[PDB]
Order: sequence, then C-alpha cells, then structure tokens
Amino acid sequence: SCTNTNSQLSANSKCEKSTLTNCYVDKSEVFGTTCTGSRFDGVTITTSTSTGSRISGPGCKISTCIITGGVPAPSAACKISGCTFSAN
Repeated sequence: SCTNTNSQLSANSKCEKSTLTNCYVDKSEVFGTTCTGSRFDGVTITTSTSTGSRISGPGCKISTCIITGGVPAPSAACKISGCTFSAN
C-alpha cells in the first residue's frame, strides 16, 4: 500500500497507505502520508504531506500537518513533537 516513485527507504522503515515521490525515508514510520522530494530521518509521520523538506528526530512525531520547504503550516490539527526541520 506504499506508492513509490523514485524513492528509497531504509530496510528498517515502514510505509503504509502513503505516497513517496523522490523521497528518502530512513528509520521512519509513514502512515497515510504524501511525500514529495523530502527526507525522513527517524520520524513517525501520520496523515501529513511533506514537500521538499528534511525532517529529523530520532524522537520526531508528526500528526496531520503539511510541511513545505522545512516550514510547517500553521494548523490547529497539526501536532509536532521532538522534530527538527529544514529545507530539502
């Protein structure tokens, strides 16, 4: 259930009901998320969208957010904890 287009994930990462486009996922749990040209390093992201962003943990947890160029959009439904973002 992982749509992968030119993306690579660490053998240890998990991808469920998500789309990866030119994305790099390392030690991460991506659920019902859309990934576009972003880098996931030690993160658990749910029901979100990442565009051209680098997000790192290792204790990074993201829930229902939209991330673009490293900046998370203001959203009452966007919950972030222990994450460090950057442009990708």
